[PDB]
Amino acid sequence: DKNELVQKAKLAEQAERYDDMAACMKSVTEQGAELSNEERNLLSVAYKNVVGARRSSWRVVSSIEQKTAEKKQQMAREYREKIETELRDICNDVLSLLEKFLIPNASQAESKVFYLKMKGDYYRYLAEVADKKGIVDQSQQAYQEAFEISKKEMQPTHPIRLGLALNFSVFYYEILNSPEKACSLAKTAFDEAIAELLSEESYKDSTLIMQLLRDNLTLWTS
Amino acid sequence: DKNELVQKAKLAEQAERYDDMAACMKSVTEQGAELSNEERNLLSVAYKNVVGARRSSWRVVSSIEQKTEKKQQMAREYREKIETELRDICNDVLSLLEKFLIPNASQAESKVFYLKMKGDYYRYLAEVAAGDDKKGIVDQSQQAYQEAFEISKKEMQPTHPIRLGLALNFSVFYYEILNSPEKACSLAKTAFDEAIAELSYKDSTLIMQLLRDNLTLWTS
Amino acid sequence: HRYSTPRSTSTPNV
Repeated sequence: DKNELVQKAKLAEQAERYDDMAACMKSVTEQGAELSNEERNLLSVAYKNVVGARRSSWRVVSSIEQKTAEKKQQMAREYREKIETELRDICNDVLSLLEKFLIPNASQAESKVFYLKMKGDYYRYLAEVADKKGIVDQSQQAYQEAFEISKKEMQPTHPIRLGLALNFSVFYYEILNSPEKACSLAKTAFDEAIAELLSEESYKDSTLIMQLLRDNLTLWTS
Repeated sequence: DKNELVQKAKLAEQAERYDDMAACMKSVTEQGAELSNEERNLLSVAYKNVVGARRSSWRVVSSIEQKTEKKQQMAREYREKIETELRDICNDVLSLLEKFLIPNASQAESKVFYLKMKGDYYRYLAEVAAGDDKKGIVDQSQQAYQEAFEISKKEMQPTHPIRLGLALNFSVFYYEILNSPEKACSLAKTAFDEAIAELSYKDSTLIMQLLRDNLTLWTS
Repeated sequence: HRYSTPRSTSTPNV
């Protein structure tokens, strides 16, 4: 059973059918056993794609609503609301998986940081469309606990620790409107990883996140 | 209301939500008025995106299905589920063409455009048909293209992008579905040469380049 | 913009 659902999720991924992929990995998670690295990466990939499509459509429609008659504005508004409901339902589904299964079963610091980052991300997507104060604080609290754990248990070049710093820096910039704290957090993460330059299997992923941290710093300084 | 359905379809398009876009254009069509050129292009774009997603997925999974026992059956079943979606999309489009678009089309340009679309959607059914229901599907695609082909040769300039795109797709039908590369090459080269002889020009020269790219691929 | 963590041809759309 669990095996078959994982193989169906992989098939759906190759077919670029991410809603199918996410439904497979949701069912795996609901079986209540701690996920392997491979399973949690499938779950993360599936939902990031599913929510990413809705966030992209929301930005396009939200903006059309803001640049607009009255009949046309209202159409855009109602369509924005429809996409928002899809996006909210997806975030709530992931956050429910995180509360009920993933975070309670996480037996290692690496996975606890992984899931607390995910929780930070999905409240941050809720914050993008938000009630907003409470959502923002839930995001900030998940990131902050992830951040403390990763600093205590992970090397500064660990891709999960770097990816957490990238996303928490984006949260400070874009959600909290605290650009100086965003730049401070991103520059420290980049500089500490440069100082300790890593195993074979992580070269590519750590350094790719380093490039994104520096690209954000370039953008936010220029 | 037509006009507001059309606005919704443009917004769906902007949001890259092509299933929403197609549902809006299906509703516009089902109001029974002849579609404007803008509406016709919206309908075509929406469904070409919606069916294109399933054809792309089908090709991936089908490929895995063949290149592999419990795992072969799982791929087979998934391929079947994608095929059902694809077949339902094509059937939807083909009903709209039969019931509303082809009978109401009052200009040769429209009539060619929709008969080509009918050739196309039976061709996508032909790509996934197996067993006994294939020869009849292939024949329906061929007959639709042939009708479109005879009207376009009579009524349209050889450089008209609709006439050129019909030659492009009909030549693909002969190559990929009828396994008739000589007929495919001859149809594509004639369409190219006839447009050269009598030389929307951006669309026209783009499709001429595609005609000659297929000739190069099929010769090579 | 800012970043967070990550055969024959037929007729195309016009």
